[PDB]
Amino acid sequence: TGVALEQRPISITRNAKQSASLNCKILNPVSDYVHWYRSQEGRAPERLLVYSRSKSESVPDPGFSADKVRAYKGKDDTCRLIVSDLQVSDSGVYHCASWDGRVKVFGEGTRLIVTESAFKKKPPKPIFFLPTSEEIKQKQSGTYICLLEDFFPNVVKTYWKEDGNSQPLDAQFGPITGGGNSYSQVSWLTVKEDVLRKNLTYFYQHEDLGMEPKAFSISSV
Amino acid sequence: LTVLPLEKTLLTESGGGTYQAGKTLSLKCQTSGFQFKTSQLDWYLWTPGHAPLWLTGLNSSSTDATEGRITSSREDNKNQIFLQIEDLGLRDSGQYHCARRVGNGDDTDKLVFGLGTRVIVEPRPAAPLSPSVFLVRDQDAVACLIRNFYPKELHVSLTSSGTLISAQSLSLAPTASGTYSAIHIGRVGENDAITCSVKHLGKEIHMSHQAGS
Ligand SMILES: *[C@@H]1O[C@H](CO)[C@@H](O[C@@H]2O[C@H](CO)[C@@H](O)[C@H](O)[C@H]2NC(C)=O)[C@H](O)[C@H]1NC(C)=O
Ligand SMILES: *[C@@H]1O[C@H](CO)[C@@H](O)[C@H](O)[C@H]1NC(C)=O
Repeated sequence: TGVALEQRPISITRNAKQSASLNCKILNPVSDYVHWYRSQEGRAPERLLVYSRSKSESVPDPGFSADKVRAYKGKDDTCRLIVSDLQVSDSGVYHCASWDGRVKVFGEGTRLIVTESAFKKKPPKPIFFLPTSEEIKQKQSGTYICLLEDFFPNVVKTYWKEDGNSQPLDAQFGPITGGGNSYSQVSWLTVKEDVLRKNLTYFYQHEDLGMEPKAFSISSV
Repeated sequence: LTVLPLEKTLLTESGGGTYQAGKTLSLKCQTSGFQFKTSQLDWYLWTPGHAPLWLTGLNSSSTDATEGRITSSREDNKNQIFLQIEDLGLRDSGQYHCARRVGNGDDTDKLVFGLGTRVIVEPRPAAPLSPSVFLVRDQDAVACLIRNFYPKELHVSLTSSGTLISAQSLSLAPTASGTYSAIHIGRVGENDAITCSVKHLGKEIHMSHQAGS
């Protein structure tokens, strides 16, 4: 049915000398090896280690110590990457990957953030704006707007679905704006009048929510 | 004693920049340090926030790609491989990486990547289009919705009886039709008079919710 890898939560924030466990739920596996790549701004992405699920064996690539990075097994046939003794230089996006023939398939990645400053995680506070009559009158279409505010860290994932479909809709997303301990992001969905009667669901994920998305229903009623 | 191939995998991608939708992307990857003719080389798309995606790859006997509009090719006397993507759209933006498969030959093989090169796809120019402007409210939050303008440069301002309100901020994004739309957010009491004022190509557009006659 096609190989696919899932990674949650979308970010992990830590102070120095702590550790971090990254999750990879691999579905329809076609291979025995789970690969862990790291991406950092301005550097070439590179593989850190490869893990054999069967032999339950974690093999680091040169430059990486098994004391520093190590993969093991988790609940529900999940591969997990532990990064010990975190330093700021460890921040970046960590992707699990799997070979599927001559093609390598990658998870979406979890962002590891290591900082030397005190921090507190803060969940998005959503604010919804609904289509206005004037917009429908002038454009025969209506825009749903969700503003997420005052979250930390500056990592968030949002998507719109309509009931009966499972492909995210083509929404517009603004940049993540802010600084210090408070970031925000607005997204919005412009749809034709026919779709204005259908039911929509809005989702977001954030590290302060753990793994489970928050979901809102938008309906006629 | 151990026996290993004497090689380093050096890959340098070029050709990135800002492209107009509909144009053809042509990238080059200059390789060095390993035996070129017998190698296996691929192109991967790393778009921030998405899964890295295989696009196409090749060796001396075969090539494949994810879509018809995507192809790759080789220049042997120069140790280069190329990427071509016709009919670029907004989804093709991201960081394009050349990759080499390295290892024993099995599922323990790794990809070695270069630094990549950044591609930004933007809408193709078309006739100037003035936006429409809509005010929307939820409690003490006011959104100013600005729909379908081209080109992207504009100036927005939310004001309550003439003075700038606090905590204004502007988000702008392309749409599928090749135009832009934008949302300007601010904070103001649900009963205050509010005006959203947009300047675009020297024309002024606005909506206001009055508090008095
Ligand atoms: C969206 O969901 C709502 C319920 O959340 C649907 O409203 C129901 O509509 C049926 C008729 O099809 C009524 O018999 C129910 O009493 C309604 N329930 C509520 C709570 O209002 C609505 O029909 C859905 N919209 C679509 C397009 O399916
Ligand atoms: C080229 O790649 C194809 C597809 O992965 C593979 O089957 C073939 O053996 C490769 N040829 C060489 C010479 O490596």
